[PDB]
Formats: sequence, C-alpha cells, structure tokens
Amino acid sequence: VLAGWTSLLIPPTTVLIVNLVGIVAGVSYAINSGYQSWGPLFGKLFFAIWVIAHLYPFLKGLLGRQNRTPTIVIVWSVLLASIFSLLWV
Amino acid sequence: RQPMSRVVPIPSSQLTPYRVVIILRLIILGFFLQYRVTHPVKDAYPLWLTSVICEIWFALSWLLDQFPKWSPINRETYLERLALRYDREGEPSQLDPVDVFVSTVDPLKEPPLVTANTVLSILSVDYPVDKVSCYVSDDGSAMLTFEALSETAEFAKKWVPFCKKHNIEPRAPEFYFAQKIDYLKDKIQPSFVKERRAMKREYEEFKVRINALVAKAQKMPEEGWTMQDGTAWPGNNPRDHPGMIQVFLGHSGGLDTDGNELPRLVYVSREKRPGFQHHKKAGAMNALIRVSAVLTNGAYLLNVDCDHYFNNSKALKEAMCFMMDPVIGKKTCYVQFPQRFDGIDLHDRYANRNIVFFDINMKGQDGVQGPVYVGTGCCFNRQALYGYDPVLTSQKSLEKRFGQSPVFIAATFMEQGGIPPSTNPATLLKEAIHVISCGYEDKTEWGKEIGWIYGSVTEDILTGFKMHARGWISIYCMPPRPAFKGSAPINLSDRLNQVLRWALGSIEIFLSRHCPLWYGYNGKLKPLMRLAYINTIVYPFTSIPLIAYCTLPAFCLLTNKFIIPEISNFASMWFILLFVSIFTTSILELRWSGVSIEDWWRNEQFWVIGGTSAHLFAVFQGLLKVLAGWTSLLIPPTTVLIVNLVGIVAGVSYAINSGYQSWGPLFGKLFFAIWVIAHLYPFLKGLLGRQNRTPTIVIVWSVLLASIFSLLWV
Amino acid sequence: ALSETAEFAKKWVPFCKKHNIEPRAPEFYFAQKIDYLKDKIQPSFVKERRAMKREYEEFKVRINALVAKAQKMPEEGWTMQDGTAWPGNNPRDHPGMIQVFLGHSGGLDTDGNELPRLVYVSREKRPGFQHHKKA
Repeated sequence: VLAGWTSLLIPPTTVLIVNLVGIVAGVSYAINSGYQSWGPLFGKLFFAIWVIAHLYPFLKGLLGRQNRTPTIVIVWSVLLASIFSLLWV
Repeated sequence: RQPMSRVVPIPSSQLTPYRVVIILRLIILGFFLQYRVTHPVKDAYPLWLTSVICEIWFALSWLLDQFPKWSPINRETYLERLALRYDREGEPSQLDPVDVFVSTVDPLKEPPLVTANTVLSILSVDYPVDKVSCYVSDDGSAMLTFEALSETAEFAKKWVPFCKKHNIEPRAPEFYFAQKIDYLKDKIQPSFVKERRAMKREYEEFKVRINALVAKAQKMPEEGWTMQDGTAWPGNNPRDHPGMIQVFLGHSGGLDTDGNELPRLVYVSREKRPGFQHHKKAGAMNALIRVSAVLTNGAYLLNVDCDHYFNNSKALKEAMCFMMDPVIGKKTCYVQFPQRFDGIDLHDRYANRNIVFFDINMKGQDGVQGPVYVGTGCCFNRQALYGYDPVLTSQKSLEKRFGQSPVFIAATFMEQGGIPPSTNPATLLKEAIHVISCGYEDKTEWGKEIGWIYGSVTEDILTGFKMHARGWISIYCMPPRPAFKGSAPINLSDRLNQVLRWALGSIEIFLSRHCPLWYGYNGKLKPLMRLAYINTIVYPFTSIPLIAYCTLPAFCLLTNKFIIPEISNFASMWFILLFVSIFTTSILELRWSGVSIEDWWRNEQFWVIGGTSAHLFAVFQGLLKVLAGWTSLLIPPTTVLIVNLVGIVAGVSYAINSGYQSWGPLFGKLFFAIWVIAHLYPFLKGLLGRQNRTPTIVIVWSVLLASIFSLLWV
Repeated sequence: ALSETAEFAKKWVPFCKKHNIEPRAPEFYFAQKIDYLKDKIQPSFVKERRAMKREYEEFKVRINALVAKAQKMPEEGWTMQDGTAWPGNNPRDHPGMIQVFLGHSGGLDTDGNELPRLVYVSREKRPGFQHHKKA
C-alpha cells in the first residue's frame, strides 16, 4: 500500500529456538544462583511452556516424520536467533 | 559417448561440517582421557580403572568406525542411454547373458509358496528371454520342491505375458495382489480390468494346487515317493541321492499364451554321499556356478535368496548399466543392491531394516573401494569368481585350478559368455552330471581361491574380501524403487539367532587365517578398505567393555563414590564438550544420510542389547572352541536389567535414609543407570508384555545369577 | 426370518460340511480379513466361495426387506402368505403354536441329504398369569 517462498515458516522458528535456549540458560543460571525465590522461577517456568505447547504442532512439523523443512530455512532461523541473542547482551 | 552412469559426490555444504565435527571430536576426545587419567579416585581405584578402560575401548571403536565414512558418494543411472546404446529397437539386443541363482534346503520349514513367488518374479524380469536364465538348487533333494517348480512353470505361461503387457509391479503375484493401494493409477491399457479379474481367479486356484501338494507331501510313503511317470524318485534318501538335472522351461519347453518363449529354468540337485562334507550353501553355490558354466555360461551371476523377490523389474538393466560399461566394467567384481524388508511393524521394533548400516556405512564403504558382500541381491562378474586379476587401463595349471572337465575349462575362456562353437550341444547334459558329482572338487582349488570360500558360516564376507584383495572394486547402487524385497523376522529370538550367527562367523574368521591383519598384504587393497574389513570382523569384540560399562551402576552405587570427581574448573567443561559433540555429529549424520531420528535411536537400542545378548556368547563360543578344538542367549541382559533396577532402587532408598545435601553424587547415579534401562527398554518390553516368549527356566537362571551377584556385593 | 434361514440353510450347510468352513456363521466367516486360502486342499473351493458369498448377500437383502416391511402393524393384523391371519396378533393373548421347518420330510439340501430338525415353539400366554419370562 505504501509503495503501490518457504520464508512464511521462519518467525515461529526464531521464537521457538529463542524461547528454548532462553529458558534452558536461565534455569541453569538460577541453579548457579541457588536462591530461595520460588516466585520468579515458577512464574518464568510455567510461562514459556505455554508458548512451546501452543507451538508444539510447529515443533512436530519441523522435526519428525514427513519432514518438509529446507535447510535454508534452518540457516536463516539460526542467523536471526544469533542476532537476537547478541542483542540481549 | 556420454557416460552410462554418473558418480555424484555429496555436496560440500553437508560434507565439510561433517569433517569439521569429526576433527573436533578427535581433539576433544584425546583430552578427556588425559583429564580422566590425571584425576584418579583413591576410594574407588579398581572401579576407576574399569571405567577408564571402558572409555578407552569405546573411543577406539568410534575412531575405527568413523574413519571409513570420511568421503561418501552416490551413483545415478541413465536407462535411456542403455536403450539407445545397446537395447536398440528393430535389432537383436547386445546385452550380456545373465544367470539368476536361487538356493533352497527344506520345503517343510520354508513354504514352497514364497519360493514359487520368487521364481515367478525372476522369470518375469524386464530382460530379453534368450539372454537370461534361472537356476534353482535344492540342497535337500525334495520331491515337493520339484512338483512346486513344475506347477510354477505351468502357471508362468499365463502370469508372464500379463505382466509384460500391462507393466505389473511388483512381478510377484502374491505381493502384487496383496497390496491395498489403488491398482488403477496409471493403467492406460483398455483391456486391463477384465484381465485382472481372470488372473486373480487363476492365481487363487494356483495357490489351491500348491496347498494340495504341500498337504499331500507331509508323510513319506513306505515305498518312497513315486513320480507321475511311475519311476521312483531318485532322491528318496536326502543323504544318498545321486545328482539330477531337470529343465522345465526353455526353447523347446513350451510357448506362453502369446506364443513367445520363456527364460530357461533349470532344477539342479547335487550328488551327496555319506562321509563327505558338502559345506552347505558354499558348496551349493560352487556347484551352481560350474553347472551354469557348462549349460549356459552366463556372463554375470545374480544371487537371489528364496525369500527375496524383485520389487523393480528393471534391476537387471540397472546392473548392466554398471557392469557393461567398458571403462568401469573390466575392473568391477560385483554390484551390491540394498536389502529392504516389508511386512514389518510401523515402528520397526526389531530394527530389521538396518537403516544406519544400509544407508550410512555402505555409502562410506563405497566412497573408497565399494560395499562389502552381504549375500542376497548381488550381481557377480564371472571372471572375478575364477581368481583372474583385474585388467586396468598352462593346461596342467588349468586342470589343477578348475577341475577335470574339459567343457568347463573351455567355457571359462568365454569372457563374454555363451556356448563355445566347438562344444556340441548334443552332449551338454552328461557333462553337467559329471561336474555335479561330489568327487569333482577333490584335489582342486575350489573353495580356497576360486568361487565361494569355505571356513565360515557367514561365508559372504570372506568371499568379498578375497575378491577385493586382488585389486577389484565393487559398485553400490540405490534405485529409486528397491530392487529386492524380503521378509524380515518378527521374533526377538529369531533376530538374536541370526545376529549370533553373524557374530560367531566373524569371530571364527578372526581366529583363522585370511584376516585383514595378517593376510592381504599384497599392495592392491586400499588401507581404508582394510580398516572397514577390520571393523566388520572385530565388532564382536567390543561386547566385554560394553557389559562392564553397563554393569558399573549397581556395583558402584551399592558402594560409595563414583567415576566422577567434584565439579570444578576444567572438570565439567570436558564433560559437556564431549556430550554436546556426541550429540552434534548425530544430527549431521541424519542430515546428509536422510535417516530419521527414531530409526537412529532404535538402532542404538538394538546395538546395546545385541552387544550383550549375542556378542559375549559369540566371543565365548569362539574362544572356547578355538582353545579346545538354547534360549540362554537372552540371560545376560536379564541379569544386567534386574541388577541395575534393584541396585538403583535400594541405593536411592539408602540415600533417603542418609538425607544428605549432596546433589552431585545422587544426580550422577540417577541420570546414569537410566541410560542403561532406556537402551534395554525393548528388552524389558520383550520380556514382559504381549507376545511373550520367555521360558520360566530363563527367569529362574537370571534370578539365581542376580542372587549370586547381590551376595557378592556384601 | 426362521423360514428364510431354513431356506438358505439348504445351500449353506453342504458347503460348510464339504469345505470345513470355520466358523459356521456366514456373517462372521465372511467378515474375517484373514487369508481364507490357508489350508484348503479341495480344488473346487475358489469358485464355490464366490457363489456362496453372492448368495449370502442376497439372503441379507431378503432379511432386510422383511425387517423393513415389519415395522408397522397392519390395522387388520398380520396376514401369512397362505392367507390365514397370524394367531399371535396380540403379544398377550396368543395361543400356543408349534411349527417344524426342517426335518425328515422337511426337504433335501443340494447334496440330497437331510438337515437337523428345526422347531419353532411359542407358548400360550393369557392375561392375569405370570409367565416368569426366561425360566
């Protein structure tokens, strides 16, 4: 309007990878902290599993039988997730 | 002038990271051993020694297994170029003659129906009728097999023209009619609906006739079997039957419904006498080769098992695309086809497909010199089986090597095949009977340098190694549609029996001569092929470190300490690095090979259980037999399973009694010993569950052995 | 339904006796997906099975037609094929009837032999008396 494939599957891949790596690293860092704070950890554990559960058919479609995922999509998703992870720092 | 077949290297996009993770594995595995040597446990010193020994053996196994798979390749065929070059239209074909060998021993255990289906499938291959022949060899000299072959030949006159006209796939009537897939997919021919109904109604009556013969041949008449002609069956005694040769279909055998001819079918039964060893399959194969040379003298010999049928009718043409090429045909010893099985479970509980072996290891072996001979679905070059050296771009000796039949010696010289003009066809039957006699191989080189090699139950590996030692190379081809399909076992006991047979054969080869280590030092065998042969022969021997590693948990946890020290600087770094890289190479393997994760995981589970169940007994039998001239094969995994389960339960309960703030040891002993149960999970499912096949005596023996172990802990 | 079953038994029974069909019930035997050509020695079995299946399907059609035709009570009561009214028009005031379908003189099957005797028994029921049902 302002100016007169297979990439349609990438943003969920970035969200999936980012959330998975994030929660894993964060729980490990919580183990390193070893604090008596159930509230924050439980809140961040119940959350971000809701996302994976709602993206569970996505994960099954990407990895499993009857796969239809080009390698270029995986490479692009990894690159975008790398930019996001570097942006966090 | 364009190449008949093309070799396609794996793209560098997938190949380069594979080598990068391989070298990274080497660097990070040569340092884990150093870190684990510099940290001995002063309270678990023998246990620490056992763990480090197991790790050393596992690392060496991984290295010698991953070296052959460094440079895999693929092959593609162009059948259109074959049609344009040799299979021209409006002209007799120049295709070399081919002979297909089928071997059977007992019709009682192996039903004649599957053998009849295999014969029908072979007789209906997409090949010229006058350039192909079939030889069926019965080791037991069975009357039922003879009549089954006769009925199969009678039914072939109706089955073959229908398949040729309507392009029926597969050619086996049983498997074709059993398919539930829509048969009206691309059938252009109008007169196909009516013919299919009649052909099905005729196959059902053929099955009825076969069943009637099988039912009638369950007891031996006291006066012996009598043929339809009236003369008694010569093979009344399976040990004193003289050699018989019978031809069913051929030039003068008869005409089919369309008036054409059919490929020649020959029934061969060798002469057996008491007091002489016949070597079973190897002797039968040698007899078949000699008889085929005398009768038809085919250029190439394709070996097909009785339970394997042609799923693709153009397998012979694809093989000829490799063997008949002038540049890669004068140095090719055999072409190996992948083995596929049907009628199996969707999950493939018993891992009968062998995905990893047949789509990863075979390609890596083909990358250097070619795949190893594995039995069924192999097309051999006739000149290679005679011990002749490859070409790369004497009467006394001939009689000593081959035999005392001048017809076979003369037929040897025919490198392109076909009956020599000097040899009159009037006396081609008496000479064949002369060769089939049991006193032919005496004082000859058969079974030592020429043809199949004796001295092993798994006598296929030795033959391939002997052929490769002379400088020959083999070709691995993968058609889009599998060329051969067989019936896989559906029993844990049967699968373990065949694994035990293979491992025992490898051990028997290792202790005897003709090994890759002390034999083959001629300078023509590539070192990487030597490594692959060494791995295939040795991999029995890795069982003892494996069972020690799987016996570690209960013995360690019932006592104190562990194989691991406290986590500190540089301590857990190597742990995570090794674990991550171990999981890292797997995804690249699946990526380039195309193997699903479930298949690889199932192969890992089978590797563990077969490492226990069959391999220690293979080593034990070989060692004891060499130094000294059922259902127990399932016991050691049962002892390991029970010992580990009871151990971890008691140890965690004792940890509850202690109630200490030590997460490290408990977590280490909890994550471990669940790995063992997970890798033995199909074992637990097989023992306890539906379709149980566990005798009570096995359970009693396992309980007794576990009781001795538990009392030994105290 | 019993009359039609007796009519069809003259064709079903000899086939089962000759070819050792298991189970004897046509519905469950034909509904099995297991390979029926397991141990059938008899040569004239493939042709007979097709005809027997094509006859059982028509028997099922006839039974379905009878069931569909017997969903409503005619206002004048049911009438048999002979013409006489059905005695059991009222399920509570029906006098006892006994009818024999197959037997010694009932008829011969396709092979000319006989069939086991089949008897249809309906007891007499009157109002004001307990019948104890199955007992």
